Amino acid sequence: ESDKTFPIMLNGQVNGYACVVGGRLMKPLHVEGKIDNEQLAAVKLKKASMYDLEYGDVPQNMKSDTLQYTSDKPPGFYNWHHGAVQYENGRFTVPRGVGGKGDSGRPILDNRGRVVAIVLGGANEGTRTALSVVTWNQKGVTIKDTPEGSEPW
Amino acid sequence: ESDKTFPIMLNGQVNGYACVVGGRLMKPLHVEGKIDNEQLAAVKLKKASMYDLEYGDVPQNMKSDTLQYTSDKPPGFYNWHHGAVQYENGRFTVPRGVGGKGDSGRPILDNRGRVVAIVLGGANEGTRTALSVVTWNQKGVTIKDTPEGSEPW
Amino acid sequence: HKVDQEFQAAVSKTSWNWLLALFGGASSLIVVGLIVLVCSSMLINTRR
Repeated sequence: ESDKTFPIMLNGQVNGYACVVGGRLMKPLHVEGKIDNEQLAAVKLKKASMYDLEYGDVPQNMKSDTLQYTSDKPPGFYNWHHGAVQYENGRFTVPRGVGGKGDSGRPILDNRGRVVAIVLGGANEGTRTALSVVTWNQKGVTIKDTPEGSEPW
Repeated sequence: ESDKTFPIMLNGQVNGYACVVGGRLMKPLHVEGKIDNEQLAAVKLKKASMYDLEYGDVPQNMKSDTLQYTSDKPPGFYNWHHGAVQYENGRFTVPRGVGGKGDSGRPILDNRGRVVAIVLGGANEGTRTALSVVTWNQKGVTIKDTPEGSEPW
Repeated sequence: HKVDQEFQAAVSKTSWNWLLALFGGASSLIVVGLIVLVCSSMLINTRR
């Protein structure tokens, strides 16, 4: 379940997604186009180009509905939209070539029903797909991660 | 409960409540009126607008009849005079519209009945309303929580 | 007149002092700003 998430409609194309985390709407900056919900679109997002992300306070009518971000990231399998993804050696890893362009902004879900990260894209070394993701250090510092030769989706 | 909490009357119409914790009487400062007791109302009040609350101390005949204070604030549901409330990630959240105007000053009680917060008011929105309750740090230092757009009740 | 108004000396000490004061403020503001942009860049790499 992840209905508290919203894709961006560009020319009627789901070129990306966005998630309301901690009462702030976050979408990839690279994902061109307008968000689905008109009330969310009224938010004048603030960009953070180093993260390829833009953020802004969701309006006062749905900040209660926000997903809870998750600091803890123990090694294991994490829920997604395309089933679930493994997290290994500090990076989310996914079956080779599953998922791709348009999946940016899809949140990754803690089995407890919380969001641990938002995906930007991926890469393949040849054995497995490695994902690029925004993350949070144990301290709580928000970070972006991008494997070698990362491709945004 | 009402055993240790009391209603306030606007010349005859209830419009607020006051709470006694550790013998300290406490009441939201924006609520006018007098407590429905002749001993409690007689106590002088000290007020601080940064806490939106005023306080006094009960006579020694009722030193034993007060809510026990606690700062053990693990995330989870807590009991409240209008049904349970949820506390998580540093936020107190409750079903929509319950309480409202004149319901401020209602305390929140531990499983053991220990008080954990006092309602100043809150914001009404979405699936849940968030209360602007005055709580304390883990160090036991009072803090006022005022989620954006909250209103005094 | 016995000597030219060489610009390097036509500026009075007080006047030249205020000129260098204003340009010092501007130059320091731009240099400090650049340094702050450099230091801020290091902030994320020090904690990832």
